[PDB]
Amino acid sequence: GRVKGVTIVKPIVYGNVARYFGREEDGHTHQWTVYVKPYRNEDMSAYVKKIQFKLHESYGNPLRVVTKPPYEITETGWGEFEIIIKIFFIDPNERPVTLYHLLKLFLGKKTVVSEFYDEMIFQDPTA
Amino acid sequence: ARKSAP
Repeated sequence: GRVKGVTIVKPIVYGNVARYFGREEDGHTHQWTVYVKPYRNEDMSAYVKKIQFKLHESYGNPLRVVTKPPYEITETGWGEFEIIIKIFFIDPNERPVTLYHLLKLFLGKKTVVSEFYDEMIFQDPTA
Repeated sequence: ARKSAP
């Protein structure tokens, strides 16, 4: 399935925020949120069906799925690992997009933001 | 896979 029409570029931003010292219950050191958003705000539900965040196996249930904005997963942990972000489209002939993001957690400052720009190339109907 | 603390 491959389109026969106009091409659409929708820029996006993906990555995580994390805040430190946040332990007795479970030894965890950080809260973090991993996310995908549009570069400029828009209702990304117009074309995104759902976004999967595949976590490290140390998480119970490493497969996380979000279907409505904001496309984010918040968690606590002790470690950095690579997260696979897979974006699925409403249109069944627009193939999914797979992103990879190294979760960053960590000396005086408490918060970290690791954020990348990308672009989804959809193809639109040729109205 | 790899997951590493500070």
